[PDB]
Amino acid sequence: YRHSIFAVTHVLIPVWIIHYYLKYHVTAKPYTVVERKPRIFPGDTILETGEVIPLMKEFPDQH
Amino acid sequence: AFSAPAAYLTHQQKVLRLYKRALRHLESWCVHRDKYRYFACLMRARFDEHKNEKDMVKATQLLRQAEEEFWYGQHPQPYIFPESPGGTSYERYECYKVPEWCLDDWHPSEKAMYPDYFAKREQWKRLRRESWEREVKQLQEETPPGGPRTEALPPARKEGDLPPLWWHIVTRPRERPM
Amino acid sequence: PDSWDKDVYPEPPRRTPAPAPQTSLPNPVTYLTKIFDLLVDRPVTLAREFIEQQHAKNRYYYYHREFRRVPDITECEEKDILCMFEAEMQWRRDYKVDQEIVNIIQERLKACQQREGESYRQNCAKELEQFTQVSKAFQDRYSDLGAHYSARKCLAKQKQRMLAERKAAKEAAA
Amino acid sequence: MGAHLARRYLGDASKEPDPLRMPTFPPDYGFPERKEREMVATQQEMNDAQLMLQQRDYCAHYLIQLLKCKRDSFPNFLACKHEQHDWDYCEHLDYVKRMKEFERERRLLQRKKRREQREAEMARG
Amino acid sequence: MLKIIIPTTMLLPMTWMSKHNMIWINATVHSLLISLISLSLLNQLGENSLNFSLTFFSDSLSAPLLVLTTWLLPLMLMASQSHLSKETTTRKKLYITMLILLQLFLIMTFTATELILFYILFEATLVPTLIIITRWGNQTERLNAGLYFLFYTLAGSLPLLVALVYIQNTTGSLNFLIIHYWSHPLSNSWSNIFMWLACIMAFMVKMPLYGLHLWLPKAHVEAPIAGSMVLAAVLLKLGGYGMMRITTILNPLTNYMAYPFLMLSMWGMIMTSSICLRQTDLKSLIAYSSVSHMALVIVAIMIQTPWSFMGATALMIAHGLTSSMLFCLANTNYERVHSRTMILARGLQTLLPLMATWWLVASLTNLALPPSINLIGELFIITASFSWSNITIILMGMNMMITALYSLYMLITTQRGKYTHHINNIKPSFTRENALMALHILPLLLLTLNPKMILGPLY
Amino acid sequence: CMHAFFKAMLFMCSGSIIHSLNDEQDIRKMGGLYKAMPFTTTALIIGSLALTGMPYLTGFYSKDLIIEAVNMSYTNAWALLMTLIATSLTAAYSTRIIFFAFLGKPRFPPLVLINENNPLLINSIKRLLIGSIFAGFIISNNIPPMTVPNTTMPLYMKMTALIVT
Amino acid sequence: SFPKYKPSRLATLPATLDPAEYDISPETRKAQAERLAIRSRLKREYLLQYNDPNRLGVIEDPALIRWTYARSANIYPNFRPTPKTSLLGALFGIGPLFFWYYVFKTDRDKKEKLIQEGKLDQTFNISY
Amino acid sequence: DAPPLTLEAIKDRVLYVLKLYDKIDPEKLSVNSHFMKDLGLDSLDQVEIIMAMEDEFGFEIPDIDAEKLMCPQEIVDYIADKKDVYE
Amino acid sequence: QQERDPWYDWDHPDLRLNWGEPIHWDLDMYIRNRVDTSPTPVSWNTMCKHLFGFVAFMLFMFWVGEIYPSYQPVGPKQYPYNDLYLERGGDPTKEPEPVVHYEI
Amino acid sequence: VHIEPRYRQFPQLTRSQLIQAEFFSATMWFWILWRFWHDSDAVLGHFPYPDPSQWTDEELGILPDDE
Ligand SMILES: CCCCCCCCCCCCCCCCCC(=O)OC[C@H](COP(=O)([O-])OCC(O)COP(=O)([O-])OC[C@@H](COC(=O)CCCCCCCCCCCCCCCCC)OC(=O)CCCCCCCCCCCCCCCCC)OC(=O)CCCCCCCCCCCCCCCCC
Ligand SMILES: CCCCCCCC/C=C\CCCCCCCC(=O)O[C@H](COC(=O)CCCCCCC/C=C/CCCCCCCC)COP(=O)(O)OCCN
Ligand SMILES: CCCCCCCC/C=C\CCCCCCCC(=O)O[C@H](COC(=O)CCCCCCC/C=C/CCCCCCCC)COP(=O)(O)OCCN
Ligand SMILES: *P(=O)(O)OCC(C)(C)[C@H](O)C(=O)NCCC(=O)NCCSC(=O)CCCCCCCCCCCCC
Repeated sequence: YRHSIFAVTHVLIPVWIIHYYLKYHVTAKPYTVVERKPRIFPGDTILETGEVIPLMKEFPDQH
Repeated sequence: AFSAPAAYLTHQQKVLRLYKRALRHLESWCVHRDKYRYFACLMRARFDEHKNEKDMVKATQLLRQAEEEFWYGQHPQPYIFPESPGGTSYERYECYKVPEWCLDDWHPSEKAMYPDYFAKREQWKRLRRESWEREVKQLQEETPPGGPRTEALPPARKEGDLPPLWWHIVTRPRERPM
Repeated sequence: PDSWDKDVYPEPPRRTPAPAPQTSLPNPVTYLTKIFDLLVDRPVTLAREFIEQQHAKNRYYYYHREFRRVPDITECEEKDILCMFEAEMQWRRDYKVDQEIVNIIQERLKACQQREGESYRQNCAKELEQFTQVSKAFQDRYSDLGAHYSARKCLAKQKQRMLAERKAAKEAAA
Repeated sequence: MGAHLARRYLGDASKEPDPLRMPTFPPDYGFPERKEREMVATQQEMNDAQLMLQQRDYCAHYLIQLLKCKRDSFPNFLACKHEQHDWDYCEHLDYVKRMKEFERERRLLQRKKRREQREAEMARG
Repeated sequence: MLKIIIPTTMLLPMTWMSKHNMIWINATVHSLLISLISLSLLNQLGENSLNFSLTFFSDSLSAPLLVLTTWLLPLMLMASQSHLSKETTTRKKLYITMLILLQLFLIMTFTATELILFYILFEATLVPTLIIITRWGNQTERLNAGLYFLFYTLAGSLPLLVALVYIQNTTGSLNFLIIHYWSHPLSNSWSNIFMWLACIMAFMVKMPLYGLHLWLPKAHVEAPIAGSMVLAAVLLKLGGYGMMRITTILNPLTNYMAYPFLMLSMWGMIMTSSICLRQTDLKSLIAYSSVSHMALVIVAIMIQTPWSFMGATALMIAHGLTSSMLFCLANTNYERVHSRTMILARGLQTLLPLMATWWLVASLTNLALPPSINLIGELFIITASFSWSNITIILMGMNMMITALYSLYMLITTQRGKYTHHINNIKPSFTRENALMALHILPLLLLTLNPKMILGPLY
Repeated sequence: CMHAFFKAMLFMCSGSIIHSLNDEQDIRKMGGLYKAMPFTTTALIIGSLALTGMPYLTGFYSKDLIIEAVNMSYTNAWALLMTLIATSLTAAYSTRIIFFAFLGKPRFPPLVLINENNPLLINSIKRLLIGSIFAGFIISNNIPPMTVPNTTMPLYMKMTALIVT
Repeated sequence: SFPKYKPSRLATLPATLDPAEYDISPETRKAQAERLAIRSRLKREYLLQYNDPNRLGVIEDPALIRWTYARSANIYPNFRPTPKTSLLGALFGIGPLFFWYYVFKTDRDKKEKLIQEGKLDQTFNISY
Repeated sequence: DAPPLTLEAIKDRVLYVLKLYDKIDPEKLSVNSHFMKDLGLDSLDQVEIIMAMEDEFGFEIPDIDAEKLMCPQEIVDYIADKKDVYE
Repeated sequence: QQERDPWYDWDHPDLRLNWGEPIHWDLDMYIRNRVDTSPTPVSWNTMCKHLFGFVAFMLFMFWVGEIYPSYQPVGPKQYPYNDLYLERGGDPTKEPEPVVHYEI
Repeated sequence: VHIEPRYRQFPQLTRSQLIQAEFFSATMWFWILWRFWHDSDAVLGHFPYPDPSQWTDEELGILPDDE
């Protein structure tokens, strides 16, 4: 019970406040949260436009 | 610490202080107990060799040469007890030492939290106040006209008195106060 | 989001690859994302819906102040204090707007560096040249006016620049 | 560390190669027909994969394959042993090619020394 | 400005008409109310100043100084009522009258729109200060300290009066707005050099410049606590405000004439910090720290860039608050043991814990600890100096190291170690003293929260 | 990261020894603690092995790669030599701590107050002890490859760190 | 024999190595006795005041008063302009100022010469 | 943390050390015996005895004080006073 | 004060001073928190010589190792597209001088 | 658990601490052996080091000296 009251207060209330602050106030202005763009590899499926990034050419494989 | 120093150190006192310091530094060099016992016995052999010496000029020269040898061969990092002046635990509990005069500035509610302690403290304060005149009179009766020639203090010569200048010695803070 | 202008603050389209798992092991990141959406995102979204409902009942508007142009220090006569005052105030407002334009371009540059990541040296060449041009023009305008800058001092600086450029052009055409 | 350092410093620095100036002989000098190295990964592919600039060498395709493998099998961080070995082997081959370049430079330098000594002796005689 | 000026002139009759035991209460409460009213001046503009009338105007440089003055008056009342318990009612009212008169003169000084009215008020501040020092100081040396303070200031400021009337005859006006809009370059000539010297030397003496600073330790050590608080927090800032204002008409001659003053300021900053390292008196240590910080402000004004002026404003406000707090702490210690020697009272952390906390916070702000406004101002001055030249960083770094050294030396000496055994009258800290320290320190951290309010007009 | 793990554990074991011997910090007065204090003994041994670069503990995955990169780079010759000598001296002073604190006969005062059976101490050291064994492997295998490895090198140069240790 | 120890100002001579410690005169003993008597007299005075049950406050230390007075207020009355004092004052108060003046003047002259010649990298230098 | 000292414990430990001294006969050793007046030791023996006590109790006795402890009871009283032992 | 006796019953134990005794002019810098002049096991001149010699020898050997670097018997590392001309910020309009790496 | 102080004797130990210390020493040694059994390339290397002396002048593109 002690750690249940501790966990809701100390973890739950701050995470609620911070997620509300970030989703609706911080990220309501340009360039406040900038994410590094995800890595794209050959033979990939771009979800935004349903695109297909082609595979690489045949390797000069050894053994 | 507890004892008043004299005007000078005698030759015997110097020799004994050198003996103790040399044994401590030898122990610092000889970490193990058996090796320390062996070399400590050899060191005492040297001291006993020069123990009987009538020529005090020769004795003083021997002491001087021994001091030079010790300074050359001393341990750069001798062992120090933790509570000793060079030690790691030296003066650690000085910030926890508070005086009883600091105690008597308490608020009445604070003092009410300890009713029995402060009754005994009032008894001690009365005992201190009832003896000060006898203490100062005893001090001024026994001093030479020139003044105190040493830092030693006399005891109480009577059956109802207390040793003069005793309050702070008796009521000094405990070694582990808090 | 309609909060800001996408032309002023551009961002490239976000290409997020689709997941292509190759293991039977469950994804702890996916499980924890589901837990986060259940425990945090839903309560905060409900709270914001309540607050936004309360806001829409008390809708009111604020406006952007519009300043009309006034004659500048070049047109002001010497020691004509009123025209000088109006021109100085206008120059101060324009100085503020130019400072904010430089701030916008710098924000573009920083965001592009972070967004491109490990290939920023090549992918942020467009933003670097734009910042270079804007900063060079801003520096040439307001570079060394001092603590007590004024429209008269900036006019003297520009007249000096124009004289130097005219002299250089004459020497080149010689 | 190595014997090449001893040869260059306590010996004939003129015959030993200089790492900061190598190569000093034309790449076709002694090679009748020499083929250029092949690059599999393209500039756009490396740029998309966000390879570090020092990782965009001629082995970058195996690195891209390793990154793709590690992303897909995330919870199992021991499932890309083959891709790791392929990248490591490509790096090994690149390194031995660098070693071959160094050795070619060394023996070309000493051949030049021998040829100039022969010319000097012929001129003297 | 009349809504702030008239309530002070009404503090006067209220002080003289209140009962004998309500003087401190009335003065403190209504000083706090006037401070609250003066807080409305911080709503400044980005283009120009607040031109209230023909006589008074306010700016981003004047407004924080007025707020600091009005806030400092009630704190001085609290410290004064600490040390003036046994005085007669008439003399208590005279002391409060001197404090109120000083505040009124300072308000009109910061808001005066003419250089001549500014001169009259900024010279009028001398009389209440001199009376306070030489009458309610404790030691014998208050008389000599008052003489030094008075004659240094007047020798500095009389050529300023001559220069001001000369400039009025030459240009037709001493209004700050007109001299700003109608300013002309100052040609390199001996006459212009001596005009520049007259103005700048007046304010350099008031600052003080290193070498013209002895009056400062003399007066700040020997003044009563309210005198010390107002001398360091506000009266030193008349020099900075005047130098910032009057350098409008001194260009481009300031580019060539600033070398001796910059050299004096940088080297004397080093020298006064080093002096602080080896001071046997606590009040003298705080006074020399004040000298070092004002040397930094002089450097900022002389290099005269938009980044240096903002740092100068921030450092002036921060130093006012910090030095006033340090003087109050030292005064509490003095009221315990009746001596200013630094090594006499030790172990004050184990005798008075909360005062040890106040000492720690004041000394942490005295050295530039981020993100405090002390550091903000010092860093802006350092950056502007770096753009001026690249060895100013060497001198500035040395000064920062020595500042940290002597601040922590003062803290460790007074608070740490073991208590003096025979000092058995260290009574627990009063609520009044604790509240005084809190009222000093909380506004500083709030100013850290909102820093654009003290960065001056160049922001 | 790896040094954080094992150095924190080493300091905690040192503190346990200090506390059990009445605030004594001198290895000349420690002794017999190998059997006197089992858990702190094993924890300190594991930490000192991890510090010196035992082939598969948390210090191997960083120190060994650092030494390999230093040997295989266009570096200062004196810097390389000093680095290798420092690795040897690291092994040396770790040996000194173990030898003078845990092996041999006791040298502490006769009132034996040794007691390391507190769950708080044991659990804290246990948590920092698991990390000093396995955290290097986990972290090394989960981070992306941010540098090109030194795949090819002479065998003696490969084994330089172990030999000097 | 053993290497000798050379005392410095920052590493003084130990008492056990001082040659005068082993050459003691009968006047040395009485000097020591007189010093101990002075210390005992001072200690008795301090201890009486210290243990006084009725004393409240600070036991004023005349030695401390004299030290603080000699350190500040007694310096100028006992100052005379001598060749040594004048030279040390001129050096320590004038040499640094002109040294720094020369350094900064030369640096700024070089900077302004580069600015005028138009070959100083001033790009992105917006804040001044 | 550590158990407090007692007068009996201090006495036991000092007499234990003295009985482990070879130059002292354990049969005729008592808590009031004088090291030189009735045990026949000398100054160097007393120095070694004091050093043994220092090692036993883990603290140092300064030379000014140690030169006066000529009795096991005197040593006990000194150590109790220094350690604030009253029982 | 560090050289002063620690086992004596000073009136100010931390400062190691007695009440009424004369105070050294430079007590402010000779406190135990400040400059220490206590004797050392090794003579000050020997300390200076050893320290200066060690640091000067290390500086000289770092310079020597700089002019005699240690490296591996390999050629320069090769990078694909004109030594990654565009990746390192090269101008797309201008044409780089080609860099060609051949097999071996 | 309360551990009584000992005087001049070996301190009282606990079965729990003995078994825990033994288990963790054994865990470390098992881990070292298990990692060496599988990943022995990390210690002994994985690819052979070429000997430059064995490379022919024909494959290194070095012409005969006379030519
Ligand atoms: C209005 C309030 C004041 C404002 C002042 C502003 C400037 C005005 C200047 C002229 C002021 C008028 C003249 C006053 C003379 C007073 C003399 C006197 O006896 O004073 C004590 C007297 C009471 O004491 P007492 O019973 O006579 O006993 C005297 C014994 O000596 C008691 O025995 P003791 O031994 O205890 O007393 C000894 C004491 C006795 O000594 C005194 O009382 C002497 C006081 C100073 C002498 C007068 C100087 C006049 C010259 C101008 C400068 C004045 C500034 C200070 C003004 C102080 C005013 C009291 O002397 C000392 O302690 C020596 C101190 C030496 C240093 C300080 C003295 C010099 C200060 C001035 C120099 C600084 C000037 C700076 C420059 C700027 C100037 C503006 O005080 C008063 O009567 C108060 C006067 C004001 C009453 C209120 C009037 C207004 C009523 C309400 C109006 C509401 C308006 C409508 C509002 C809207 C809503 C309805
Ligand atoms: C959110 C803000 C709202 C706050 C409103 C505050 C309004 C005032 C409330 C606080 C006033 C405190 C006292 C309130 C009523 C008095 C209670 C009482 O009876 O006690 C009196 C309290 O007496 C006092 O201490 C005097 C203080 C009360 C008067 C001072 C407050 C007047 C302030 C006026 C404010 C208007 C200012 C607005 C203009 C701004 C000017 C710049 C008796 O005490 P003593 O006289 O000291 O006893 C000795 C007698 N033998
Ligand atoms: C590297 C640091 C240099 C610092 C700045 C450089 C200045 C030169 C160094 C100091 C020279 C003198 C400066 C002022 C010092 C005053 C000298 C002094 O204190 O003693 C005076 C002596 O001065 C005089 O009275 C006569 C004036 C001139 C004598 C001293 C200056 C001589 C300097 C020599 C010139 C340089 C020699 C060149 C050698 C080659 C250098 C490249 C009094 O003598 P005493 O009674 O014994 O008091 C001292 C107590 N121990
Ligand atoms: P008790 O009162 O019986 O003591 C007897 C004494 C010694 C006081 C005699 O009565 C006495 O005075 N005898 C004549 C004086 C005398 O003893 N002189 C010689 C004393 S010094 C001596 O010769 C011994 C020196 C040898 C040891 C030197 C120590 C240096 C080694 C230090 C090494 C530290 C690290 C290992």
